[PDB]
Amino acid sequence: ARTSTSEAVVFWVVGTVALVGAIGVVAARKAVYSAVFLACTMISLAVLYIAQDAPFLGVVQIVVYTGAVMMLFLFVLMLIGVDLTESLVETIKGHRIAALIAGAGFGILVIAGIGNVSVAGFSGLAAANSGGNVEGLAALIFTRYLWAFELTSALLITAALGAMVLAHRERFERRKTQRELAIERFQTGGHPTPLPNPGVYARHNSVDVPARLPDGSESPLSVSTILPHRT
Amino acid sequence: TPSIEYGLLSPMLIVFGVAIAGVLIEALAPRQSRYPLQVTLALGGLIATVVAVVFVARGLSGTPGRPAVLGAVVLDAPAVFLQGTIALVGILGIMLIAERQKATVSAGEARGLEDFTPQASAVAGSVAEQLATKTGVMQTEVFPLTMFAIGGMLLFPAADDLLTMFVALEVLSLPLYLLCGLARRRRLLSQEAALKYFLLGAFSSAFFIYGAAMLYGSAGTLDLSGIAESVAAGSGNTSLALLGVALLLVGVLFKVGAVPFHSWIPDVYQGAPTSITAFMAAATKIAAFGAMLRIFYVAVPALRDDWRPVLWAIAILTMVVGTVTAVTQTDVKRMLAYSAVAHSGFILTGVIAANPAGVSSTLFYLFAYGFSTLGAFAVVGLIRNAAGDEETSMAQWAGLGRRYPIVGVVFSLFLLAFAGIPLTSGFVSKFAVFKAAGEGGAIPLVIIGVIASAVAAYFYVRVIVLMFFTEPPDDAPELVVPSGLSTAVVTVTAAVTFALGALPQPLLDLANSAETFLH
Amino acid sequence: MTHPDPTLFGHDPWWLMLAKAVAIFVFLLLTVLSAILIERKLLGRMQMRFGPNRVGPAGLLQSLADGIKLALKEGLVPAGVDKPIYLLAPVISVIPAFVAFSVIPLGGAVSVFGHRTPLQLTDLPVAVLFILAATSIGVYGIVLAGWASGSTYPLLGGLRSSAQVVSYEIAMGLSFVAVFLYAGTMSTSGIVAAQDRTWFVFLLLPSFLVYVVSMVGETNRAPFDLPEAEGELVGGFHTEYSSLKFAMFMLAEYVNMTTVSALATTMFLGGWHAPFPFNLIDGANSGWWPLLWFTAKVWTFMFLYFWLRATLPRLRYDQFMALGWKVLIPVSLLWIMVVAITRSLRQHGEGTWAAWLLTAAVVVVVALIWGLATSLRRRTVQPPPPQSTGAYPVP
Amino acid sequence: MALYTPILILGAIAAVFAVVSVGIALVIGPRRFNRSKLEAYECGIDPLPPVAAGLTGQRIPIRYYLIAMLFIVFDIEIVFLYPWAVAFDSLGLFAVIEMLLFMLTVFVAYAYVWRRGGLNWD
Amino acid sequence: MNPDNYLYLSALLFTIGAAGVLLRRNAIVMFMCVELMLNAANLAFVNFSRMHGQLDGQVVAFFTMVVAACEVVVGLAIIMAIFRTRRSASVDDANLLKH
Repeated sequence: ARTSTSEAVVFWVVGTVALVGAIGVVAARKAVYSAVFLACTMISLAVLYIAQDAPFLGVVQIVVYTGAVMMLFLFVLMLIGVDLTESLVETIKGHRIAALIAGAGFGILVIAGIGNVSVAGFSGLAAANSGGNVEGLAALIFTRYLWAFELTSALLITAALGAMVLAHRERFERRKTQRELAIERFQTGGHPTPLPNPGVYARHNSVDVPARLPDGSESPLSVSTILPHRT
Repeated sequence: TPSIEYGLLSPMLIVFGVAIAGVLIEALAPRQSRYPLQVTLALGGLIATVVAVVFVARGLSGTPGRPAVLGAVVLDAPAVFLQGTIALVGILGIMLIAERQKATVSAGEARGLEDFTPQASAVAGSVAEQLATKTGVMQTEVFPLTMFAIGGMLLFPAADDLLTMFVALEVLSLPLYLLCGLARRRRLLSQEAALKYFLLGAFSSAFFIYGAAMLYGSAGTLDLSGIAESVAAGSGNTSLALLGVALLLVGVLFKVGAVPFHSWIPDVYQGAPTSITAFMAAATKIAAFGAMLRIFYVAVPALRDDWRPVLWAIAILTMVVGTVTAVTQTDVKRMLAYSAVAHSGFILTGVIAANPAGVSSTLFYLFAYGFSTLGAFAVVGLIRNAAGDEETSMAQWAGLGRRYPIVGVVFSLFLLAFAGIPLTSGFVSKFAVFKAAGEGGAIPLVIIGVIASAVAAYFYVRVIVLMFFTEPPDDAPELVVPSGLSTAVVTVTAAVTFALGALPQPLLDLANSAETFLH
Repeated sequence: MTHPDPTLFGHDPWWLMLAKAVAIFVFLLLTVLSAILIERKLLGRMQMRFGPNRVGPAGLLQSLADGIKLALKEGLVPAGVDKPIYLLAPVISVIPAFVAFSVIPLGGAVSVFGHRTPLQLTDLPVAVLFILAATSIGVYGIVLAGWASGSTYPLLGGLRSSAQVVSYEIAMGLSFVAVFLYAGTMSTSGIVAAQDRTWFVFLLLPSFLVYVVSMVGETNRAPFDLPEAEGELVGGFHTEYSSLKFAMFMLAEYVNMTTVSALATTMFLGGWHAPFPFNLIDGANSGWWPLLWFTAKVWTFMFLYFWLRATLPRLRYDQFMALGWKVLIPVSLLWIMVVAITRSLRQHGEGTWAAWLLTAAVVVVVALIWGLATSLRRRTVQPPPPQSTGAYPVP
Repeated sequence: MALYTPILILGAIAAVFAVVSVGIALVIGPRRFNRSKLEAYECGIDPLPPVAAGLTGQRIPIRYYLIAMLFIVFDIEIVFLYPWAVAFDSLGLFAVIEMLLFMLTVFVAYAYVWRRGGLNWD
Repeated sequence: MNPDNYLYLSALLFTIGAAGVLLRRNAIVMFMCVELMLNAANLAFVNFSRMHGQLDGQVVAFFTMVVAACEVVVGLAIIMAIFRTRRSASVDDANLLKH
């Protein structure tokens, strides 16, 4: 079985992009780079689906995985870091070599098991897509697989319940409102009103710089405690 | 229009509807009334499920099973047997889950005797967690999630298509991933357990779906019956079929805990809530082995000569590594988890039998062992350190039986059932599986499992030694009731574990009647 | 019958389809320039100004002048930026913007150089969802432009863009559902054909409104405008960008505006079909007139964009997300069920029940949305107690 | 490949135009190296010492992370409607009831999220 | 081009995804790798559906997409909890349960 030459070129370029994206996801020292590579891989796979007579599947891939990878990027910023460069140095002794060997062996064995399959006949999907690909998918989903379709609702409910139970902080940890924070005794107010501004010196006016007290010493309140005292 | 057999789906439909109703209770019910409703909604629901099962079972006294949803679900005798077992185990597990704090001056008992932190999102030991504990708040979302687990688990044996069975695997896995991280005490360990279980389960499920893809490619069909027809007729590729069988076997073996995939079970069982750990160790094993039985006795019997050896290498390992590792263990929960690995190996020996005796023996083994495991973990949940944390350290159990002879005797009964001593359901169970294996030409597995059981008897017996033959330490732990539900669970479980040992022919006739799948 | 029509699509010779692609690209370019200029001028009129009046005859060259100026201006590459992604983000924003327009029906079949071809670059079985996919890819341009800039304000702009997506994308997805129900196809040509009897704006008004709100959100336009938010984030994501990179961000914004306006025209305003005052004319829906009608409707949507920008302040992105998830998503999800039940009932002859259910559902929705806007967002508040500092006696 | 090669041609035109536009930005117009020009924009103030960058702003919390998670599941779930919608006429009443049940389940999840404050932070 | 290439690509992607789960400590990167694995399975399903001239494989790929989304959300919730308690998203940090 041989596909169209144009389809062959599409596969080669797009699958090269997808493979590079997967390799980047695995190897990108920056987490945001890994998310971008994941987006590239998902879009490449969507294009391949489109090439394989699965238009709806490819387009849905693009949409949903665009959204999902954007959320993953948000969580990378929230939990890992904006531009944190991971070391990727093997922390478990000998684990890197063993993992590489195991992955290579598994991939080799999987490919060997696959062998040549399309040689045994490759039916054109045009017969099934006749009458609309989305219509055929709908006929299958809501007749042959309606049970799995319904259970996907249970999957969604479990996901929502997990997110609420594990991630939704309750009343006891609700951040104080500006209204609430504006009344404490006298909120900021009486307490160093607005805290003193960071010092403004010639050659130095960043927020890191500390203001100068009359005695010439740096004012501790002038610079936020989170910053490392410098500049 | 597609004919839908609501009667056949009745237990599954009841469980899922009850889960959805519990979510509705979480949504629009007042806090003070959420727990009374949920448990009332949950237990009753499961009871209904059990009733449904027997009705379906009676309905199955005629046709040898029948598909329900145009394939994709088949309720035959093995399916209904496993569904009833899972329903009973779920009833017991939910009764364990619903246990609240024994008693306190404040009315803020917060479903804590069941190890569930009042606010999972709250940081461990933070002022928010302390305030939530004081106020007596409880995250009743546990009951919906648990039901969903049971839902998916009830489906997993009955799934007659690769897609449906994958969906069931995910549906039962996600709620368990979440539940592993809700422990009231030792929250760090519970969260680590949840993360490990999620990572390894997602990894295994990726393998499972890839294997399903390979089988679909080889056979061009997702129904197990269709795959069997294709492989038997030789129409398939016969290399993709084997590769898919291997990859799908990876997922199911992870779910049951074979040695190449066991490592998650010790950590997860140690870290997860004791009630959740018990319900998991029983019912998830039951469901996973039901699916494995369906795969091997329905989907791909024809390739027995191809996958029979692989399972051997696993079963042997599962019996050896599972047991030998438990020998040196010093933690009761961890020791029981390794025991669960070993008993997964013992089940796999019966599955390897590839004969109807194998199916019957596996079904009985799963029933009896699920009950024994649930009871053992429920008992473990009651041994409380002075600080209130479960005194899982085995050394601290010294003289526990002497202080609490009734609970000690019950736990010794469970331990001997696991060891497979006669007059306990465990021995009848092991004998069934090993007899099935022997009839199947796998008597070397009978010998190896015999040696493995001899080894495992040591670490099952050391617990009894500490419990009875040793004088209690100065800081020995103390029992916490904590309520009628937990005592009822323990007593029912012990009674079943003893009756199925003394008088096993009941439920063994049932297992025999369910030795045939709807091929 | 089957859309896209096989006898009309896929038969274009290489030269003809290349010519149509070039024509569509040039049309988008001219429409972006026209939008830039016509906005400025209409905003001026709405503010009783003139807008650009001097650069070229009647200020017609103002937009092209600005584009060339951005070309002639220094191309900055700030230190501390993620140079690869920083340079790619404009391209990631632009390319999908243009690609999405490929499946927009500008007109019906027309004969050019002896070939009968549709007056649109192409059509797909999933054309509408393809437009959605392309627009979704486009937002990564904004997000990565904000992130890669390596500065606080661009980073906040990118985060606001991600929140934008979370707010509006599900709303658009659900809004498409009623259109698909009534048209029975996701191809844009099929939807236009289905709108032949009556435009879906009348039949699917709730879906139309939800989609309108959600596309105004999608294009990062006022009153949402969150990723840029000049008054809050200086330049938002496109801070640290200059010259044609900033120009391409703005070009992507305007091309997305055109794409969503054209898609609204396709689904709800009967696509290129002639409006009622001209619908009676023979041949109005034939020849090249459909191009005129489609342009007119797209530009009415552009006028709506400019009107919203002139009139409304910009929301807080948390408020926009609350709108999207507490109003848009619920409303669209309920409307899908209502439409499905109504269509099923009328298909089964229960027309009276269908009409009653539709009217009752819309009444209930407009009551509950009003409650949310006024009751949940209560116009009442509590008093305050005194503290250490002595306080005067209140009236 | 038909029905797509026009999309490919338009995408090629757009990609060429965009990359050429970036190149024009870089190579057209004056270029003048200036340390102050290249450093980050901070409303005119000197940028915080990048040497000490790894102490603040390393991680940016999002107050709508819960909505962000729910977005993934809801977006992947609603896509079931499109094949249902397009084939609505061909399917019949049973499929309408199936989808109504599915949407009611989605509504239960959504209502649980909403009424328990899952949509409040941002 | 022989269609089997599509399968080989999947075998690579899945393999790569597996390797990622073994090599990357970040939990988010692990979720990305799991998504890679599931989408490799989807690619295999699509190729097989094309080979067999039926859409069942595409439906399975869609359901796998749903499963991947739900699993990612659950993992995200778990990692949020672990991060709030531990201030880190490294899987290697969750190492208490051992031996």
